[PDB]
Amino acid sequence: LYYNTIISWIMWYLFNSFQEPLPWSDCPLYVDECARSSPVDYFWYRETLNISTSISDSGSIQWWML
Amino acid sequence: VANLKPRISFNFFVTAPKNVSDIIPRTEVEKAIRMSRSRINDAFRLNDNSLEFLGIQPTLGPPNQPP
Ligand SMILES: *[C@@H]1O[C@H](CO)[C@@H](O[C@@H]2O[C@H](CO)[C@@H](O)[C@H](O)[C@H]2NC(C)=O)[C@H](O)[C@H]1NC(C)=O
Ligand SMILES: *[C@@H]1O[C@H](CO)[C@@H](O)[C@H](O)[C@H]1NC(C)=O
Repeated sequence: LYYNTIISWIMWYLFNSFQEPLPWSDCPLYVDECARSSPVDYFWYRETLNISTSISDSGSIQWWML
Repeated sequence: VANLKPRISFNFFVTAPKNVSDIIPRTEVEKAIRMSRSRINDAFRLNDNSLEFLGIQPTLGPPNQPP
């Protein structure tokens, strides 16, 4: 059940691998969150996960993730 | 031009042609450098990062790959 969610994430990163400047290469013009840490840490938690701050915080099915 | 260092640093200001008492305020000099910076950099094989006007920040970076 969870190994097929991890493969779901892998093939999201494989589809985004067809851009000379890979999309986890630069900051989104620059998001303070993204400005802190790095673009990679931003592409995973925001651009890919749209992660919350708690397990008590569930939201909307991420269409691209689905 | 003042304060030439081996770092290749120095300070400059501008005056009116035939008037040493007339000093162009920085704001106008910043605007002029912003207008002609592509040309000034190309005249020195420099790229804004190599040629830095402290107090004048480059703001022309359009990012776009997948429409
Ligand atoms: C040269 O520039 C100086 C500085 O702008 C001029 O001095 C000013 O001139 C104006 C106009 O006469 C006066 O209102 C100011 O009170 C002057 N004081 C300053 C700002 O220094 C000067 O007149 C200019 N003269 C020439 C020969 O161009
Ligand atoms: C998910 O993304 C939406 C915008 O599409 C945003 O409003 C929401 O706060 C995000 N949720 C989390 C927890 O990141």
